[PDB]
Parts: sequence; structure tokens; C-alpha cells
Amino acid sequence: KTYQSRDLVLEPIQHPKSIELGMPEVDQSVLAEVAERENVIIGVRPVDEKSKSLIASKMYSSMGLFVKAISSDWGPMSGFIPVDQSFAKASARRDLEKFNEYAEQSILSGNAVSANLYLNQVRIEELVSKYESLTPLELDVDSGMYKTTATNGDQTIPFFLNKVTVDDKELWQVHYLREGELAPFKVIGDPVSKQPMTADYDLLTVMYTYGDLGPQDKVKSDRLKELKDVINTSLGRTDGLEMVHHGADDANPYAVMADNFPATFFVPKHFFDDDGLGEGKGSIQTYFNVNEQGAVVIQNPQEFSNFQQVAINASYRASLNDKWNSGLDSPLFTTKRKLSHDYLDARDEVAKKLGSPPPPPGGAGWNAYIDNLMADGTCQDAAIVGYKDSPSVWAAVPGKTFVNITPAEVGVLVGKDRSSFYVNGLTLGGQKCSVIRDSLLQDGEFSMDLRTKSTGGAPTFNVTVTKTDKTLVLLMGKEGVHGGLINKKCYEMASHLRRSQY
Amino acid sequence: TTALVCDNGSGLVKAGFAGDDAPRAVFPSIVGRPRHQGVQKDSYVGDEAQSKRGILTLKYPIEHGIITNWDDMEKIWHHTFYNELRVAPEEHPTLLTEAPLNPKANREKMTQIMFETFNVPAMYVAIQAVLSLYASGRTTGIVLDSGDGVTHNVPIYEGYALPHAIMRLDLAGRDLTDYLMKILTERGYSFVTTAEREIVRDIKEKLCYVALDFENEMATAASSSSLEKSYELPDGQVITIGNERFRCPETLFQPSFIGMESAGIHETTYNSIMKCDIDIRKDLYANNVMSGGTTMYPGIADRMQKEITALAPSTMKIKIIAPPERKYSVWIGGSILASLSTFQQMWITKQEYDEAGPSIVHRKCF
Ligand SMILES: C/C1=C/C(=O)O[C@@H]2C[C@@H](CC[C@H](C)/C=C\CC1)O[C@@](O)([C@@H]1CSC(=O)N1)C2
Ligand SMILES: Nc1ncnc2c1ncn2[C@@H]1O[C@H](COP(=O)(O)OP(=O)(O)O)[C@@H](O)[C@H]1O
Ligand SMILES: [Mg+2]
Repeated sequence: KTYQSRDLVLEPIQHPKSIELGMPEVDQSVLAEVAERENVIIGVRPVDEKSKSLIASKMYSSMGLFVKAISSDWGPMSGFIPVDQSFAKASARRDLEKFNEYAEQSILSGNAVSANLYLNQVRIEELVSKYESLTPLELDVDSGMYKTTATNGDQTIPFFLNKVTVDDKELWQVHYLREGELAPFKVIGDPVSKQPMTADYDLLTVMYTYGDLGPQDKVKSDRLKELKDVINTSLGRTDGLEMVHHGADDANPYAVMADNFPATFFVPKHFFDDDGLGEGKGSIQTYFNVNEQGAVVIQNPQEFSNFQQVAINASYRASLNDKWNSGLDSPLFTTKRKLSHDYLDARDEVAKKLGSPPPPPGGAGWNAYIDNLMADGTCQDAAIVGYKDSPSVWAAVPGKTFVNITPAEVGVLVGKDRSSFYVNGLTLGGQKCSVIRDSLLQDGEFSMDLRTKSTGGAPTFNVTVTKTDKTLVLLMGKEGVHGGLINKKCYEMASHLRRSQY
Repeated sequence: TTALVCDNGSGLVKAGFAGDDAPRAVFPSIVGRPRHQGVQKDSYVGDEAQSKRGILTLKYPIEHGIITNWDDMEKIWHHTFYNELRVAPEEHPTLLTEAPLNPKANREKMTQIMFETFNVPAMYVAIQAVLSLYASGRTTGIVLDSGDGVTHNVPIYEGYALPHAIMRLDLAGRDLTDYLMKILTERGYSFVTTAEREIVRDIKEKLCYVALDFENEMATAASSSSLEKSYELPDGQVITIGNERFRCPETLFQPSFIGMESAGIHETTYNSIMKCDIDIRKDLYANNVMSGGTTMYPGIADRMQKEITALAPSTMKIKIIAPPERKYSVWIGGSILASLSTFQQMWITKQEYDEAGPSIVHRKCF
């Protein structure tokens, strides 16, 4: 039951635990269905747990692009981006001028509006009772509002909540003392819906099947834009209250492990079958924590790296056209570490699978020519054979194949017929060979390239034959020696012989 | 130092680095020059040539797998090195791919351009089908490579293509897109222009499939709507694609659909095997590898399995391999080959080129 592919070893999860996620499970089910229908793997950055009810209410808009003012983690504005950044997280409170300018510029550039903040009864109960973020509400008889303070952030600031009816909903409007006077609390809202922005569903990565990879149809990412539209359509929010936004903000020089994990991944349903990670290899839920809604929960960088490898192995990859930040505190995120196992296995397989004689010019024996051909250690056999009149081996490596070449075999090599040897090859010293290239009649080559034929898994070897005015120069490489190296060597010796009228 | 891998496709250039599992760049094999020849750039390549199509004349320099315009091909290589990969070619050994049966004069010209124009330190030219066989983890087998402008059956023995037995079919993805435009136009729609060809190429890639039994599927399409799929056109109109889903790739098996008198891909596979030594034929039947974009149709491997089985001796063991990454297997095979230690012994060095000239490619590359 253990998953094994090269250096990737995954052991079954003993006692699967339930992991808390910020994304409402109704939307997790939607994203699981989108991954199946679209045949893609979608990764979504964690949503802050405390913002779940805000998203579940389906009343708000979500964080769009070009908003550099940050959210608050305290008071009744928790989970929203206050226009007055003194009400935001500690990093904004200690850099007021910088953050207040970001909020103001977001409005001035048409990227946000200043909106009123209404909270539902669920939110008031969460802040008072579940999280104890606010002190119990106390009716202030003069204004008719309920006063409360935050139990974190600045505990000296009073907030005032007023019961209002907004489009048939009984909500609580947030008010505060602005320059000492009661005023409606303002948050950054979306420019088209005018509704406050909560956290959005920030896509971490999208991995597509091979068929969906390739050049774009941009006649000036379209696939990612199209997928985001399918997601928003399937999420079914009112127009203007979308959870996913087209485009993406800068990578940002920040880390925080809570901003990247636990990430929720959504995958095609075939990953959940018994042969999910391959024939008899097990289902993805055996090695990764998957909930009832089909969300694959990735808790840390090692799990993210392992999940990415399983997806890559299953032929799902991030696009060339798409831009992702995905990683953060990288264990082995380089391209060289995430290579497909089909690529590495094929490379390993290929590396394994690839492995009266006249006096010679000078007058000092033909054996010196054989010694020359055998010197660089690339060849196991070499021969110089006269082919005119009665053919004979002038010189050859003793105890090898070429020394036994016959006149019948020479006749096939130099014969007029250049097609019968394609039926089942030819022999050289009795050794069966296949013809790879017959360039015997090509000017400037006068050569034939062959490869021996053998039984089972016994090695085979490349052979080149080059024809001169009176001789055939034959060479056989050792195991693994490329045919081009042998052809070049045979060509060079043949040229030398042709220069001396041989 | 990293070797570069450039797959010079009839429709798409796939380029990248050896040792990577996918190309870094995939772009159209087109060059665009301003329409008025008798006259702020002299020429445009790929994506940019398509974006500025309103002011340029577009041409495919490798229309049918064979390079015909060397000036436009040099622009493609320059774009690939400098603009897509952002490398200095003189610093990298470069593996180029070539069509099966590429003319000697063509591979000589490609070698000369690499060394004389780009000054690469070393280069090699590999047959595309051989690289796809390597990407499947094999050295012996028969590859059916169907791309944009050309289709070939390539039998291979231990890494060496057997040119006497290579079969070429002058029909590929581009012809299938043209045929789909014709049969949709027959229904009252109009798909005629270059831009409409691109819409139909999208329809073809998203909805077409190979039927296991064509006549049975034609009968089903005429008796029910179970095979119909809807496609939204750029103008908002919706078109229903029915029997066109499988009539379009049926042309691979029946080239008479487009007026061609050629045998189908199953018949050319048999013919190609039969042109090889008797001794290797069992190994070829058991190792049929599908490669190229035009082999992506769902159902194509099961149809090839049925068709080859019907042709071959009944005891023949037949196996069709259609990798999920087969659109890029030529490139992937080149990355495998150029990342192996045996590759340094195979490349043609500048020293070897200086000594022998362009004809060195005949000796070293096969
Ligand atoms: C997305 C894409 C795919 C492709 O395969 O593109 C290649 C290259 C392309 C060049 C012209 C085109 C207008 C430009 C870009 C399209 C690139 O032509 C093709 O689309 C041709 C024409 S229709 C067909 O099936 N092949 C194939
Ligand atoms: N999913 C698919 N279904 C059918 N045809 C496809 C698919 N994907 C790509 N193609 C087609 O494959 C061709 C491009 O394939 P490729 O092997 O890159 O060609 P080349 O190497 O000749 O440039 C085009 O005709 C394209 O429409
Ligand atoms: Mg190709």
C-alpha cells in the first residue's frame, strides 16, 4: 500500500485528522466540481478562519487588485480593510502615513470606494461569544446604539453598533468617534458593487493536462481568464460580489507560513479512484489529507513539493503563459528537482539501451592500417578488403568477424541490386546485419551503414563499409559507440587510401 | 554549459534547454514582413507576427516539414535564441530536429547556418521521430508522427531510422482543420478566412475524436443527439458539432475524404513495417509509438490497435503507445539525448566543420 516512484516515497496516512480551513465547505464542493468538469488541478491559498462567516454571508465583495491598505485583525472591523488604517493590523498602526496614503490612493485611482460597514447577527455573536474579540454590547440610550470595545488592538477605543434594515436584512452598522463625533465607520469597498472587500480566493497555482498546454490564441492568460470565469459562475454569487479576480498583484517580499498553508487543492475525480496515482498505486486520499468535500489539504512545503510531483507525474503542469509565486520557504522547488518521473525513467532506459595482397601506401604492411583504425579504442573490428577480381581480406583484426568475409558477402555489398538486402539483411563474416543507410552510390560518401542483429538482449554494433577504387574499408564499433563516429572514421581512412590510388 | 534543443516544426517551434522535461518556448513557425516590398522593423516572428497580421504578409518557412526559405528560417532561429530563450548561441551546443527524409542539401544548409551565421560551438541534427521514440523509453519501434503540415511512419532500429522504409503522408493537422471548415461551411455556416481557420482549429482540438467503428458512429449520429457538443463562436453564436467530431480525424484513416488517393495511417504503418527486415517486424508491431499534435484525438490508439490487428497475422502481438505528452515528445526526446554523456561524442564540433565543411552532417548524423 506504499507509493514508490524513484526517490518519492509516500506512506499511507495513519489516522486521518480533520484540518480546519477558512473557505466555506459549500465553496470547497463547488471548486471540487470545477476541477472535475474542467479537468484541472486548482490550488487556493488559505482563507483566514475568522473570515469564514463573512464569505459565507455572500453579502460582501472580495479583495481586488491594486489595494495596498491592509485588513484589520481586531474590533468590529476584523476581516475588513478600514479606510482609516489606524484601525488595521499592527504593521499599519506603526506606519500610519504610509498605510493611510495606500487607502486614499486606492479610492482616487478608481480601484476602491469608501463604504459603510454592516455586519450580520452571526458576526456579532462570533465576535462577542465565539472569539471574545469584543466586550458585551451595552445600549447607549442617547444615540440608541450599543457600545463595545475590542479585547485586542487598541482596547481604549469605543465602537458603536446600530441595528438597521438593509435590503430586507437586519444588520448592525458600525459607527465610531471620528474627531470626537459619532460617525459611520468606513471600509474599502469594491468600485462596481460598492460593498466592503473581504479576503478573496487567491489562486496559488493551476495545473493543466497536456492538451491544455501550448501557445496562446492571443492575436495581440486566456485559458486562466476562462477558468476564472467558470469558477465565479459556479460559485454563483450576485454580479459584482465575485470571490476570484482576473489578473494578479505583485509577488510581494513577505513570507508568513499562515499566508500559504493550509492550502486547499482541487483535483479531477480520477485521482480519488483505486488506481488514482497509477495502476494499483493507490488513491490520492491514501497519501494526502482529503476532506468529505474533495479538498486536498496541503499543510507544509514538503507536502506541497510531494503533491506537485504526483501531479507532474500524472501529466498535470503549470502553464508556460501563467505567472505564479507558488513555493515560499522552498525545500526543493527548482525545475531540476521537480522533473517528471516519466522523463527521468525514459532517460535511464535510453542510456541503458544506447550502451596476392598488393603493398600498402608506403610499403610497410597492411596491419599498420588496422592498428591505426583500432588505436582510439572505439572499434572492436576493422578490415581492408580487395573487391576486384577474386575478393580477399587484405588485413583484419584476428579472431573477430571481418577476417572471415567471403566473396559472396562482398558480392552483396557491391552488387547491382540495392533492394533484396532489405528483405532480411545481409551477412559479414557470417554475422547477420541490417542495412541502415545505403549511400554506396552517393557521390562523396560511397558508404553503407549497418547494424548487427543479435538474440534476446545481447548487444548489437554499428558497422560502416566505405568503397575505394580497389578496397572496402569495414569498421565495427564497440557497444554504445555511435554510428556517426564509425562512419567518420571509415570515411577518413577511405579518403587516405583514395589519395594513394587505392 | 547547457545544450539547446530546437524542434523546427511545420506549424510550431518548440525550443528549450537539454535536461528540462518540457520546452521553455512554443510559438508559431511563421515569419511576417511588410506587404509593400518596393519600399520600425524589417521582419517579425511567431506571436508578434500574428499580433501585427493587419500590416504584414505571413509565411510558413517549413510548411510541410521541409525548410524552403532559408532567410525566413534564419529569422526564426535568431528569434528563438535571442528573444525566446535569451541565450548567446555561440556559448551553447545546439541540437536541431529535422523531418524524416530531409534532403541532404537541406541538412548541409542547416549545419552551415549554425556554424557560420550563429557560430555555435557544436551541433547535431536528429530525426524528429527518433527523439519521440527515446521519449517513450525505447530505441526500437515504429513512430507515427503527425504534426501540422506532414505525417510520417518511421521505423527505427536501435536509435537509427531506416530511410528505405519511411512512409510520408501529405496530410496532417492543417488539412484536418481545412476539412472541418469545409464540412461546417456545408451546413450553412461560413469558415473560409485565416481567422476562421483559427476558430475551427480550436473546435478541432477541443471536440474531435477518432471513432472505433466509423460506419457504426455515423449511424448513431444520424439516429440520436448523444454525440452532439455545442461550441460558442466569437460572435456569441452557438454551433452544434455532431458527426463532424469524428469525420474530421477519420481523414487520417480515409484520405479520400479530402480527395487524396493515399493509403491511411494504419495502411502506411503496415507498409513501413513490411519494408523492414523480417527479423525486426515483430518488435515494430509491439512498439508503435504515436507522436505529434495530430495524434492527440481521443480514441486514436484503440482505433489503430483495431486496424493494425485486422491487417497483421492473427498471432502478431500488437501494441500502440500514445503518451500523454506526445504533443511535445519530439522535443522531450531531444532534451533526453542532449542531456546524456554519450551526446558529447555525437555532436559535430566547429573544428570538425572547419575540416570537412557542411557534408560532415552526412557522416555524423543518422
Ligand atoms: C495557438 C496556435 C496553435 C497552432 O498549432 O498554430 C500552428 C501555427 C499557426 C500559424 C498561424 C496562426 C494564425 C497563429 C498562431 C496560432 C498558434 O497555424 C496553425 O494554426 C495552422 C492553421 S489551422 C491549423 O490547424 N494549423 C498551426
Ligand atoms: N488536442 C488536439 N487534438 C487534435 N489536434 C491537435 C490537438 N493539439 C494540437 N493539435 C494539432 O496538432 C498540430 C500541431 O502539432 P505539432 O506536432 O506541434 O506539429 P509540427 O511539429 O508539425 O509543428 C496542429 O495542427 C494542431 O491543431
Ligand atoms: Mg513536429
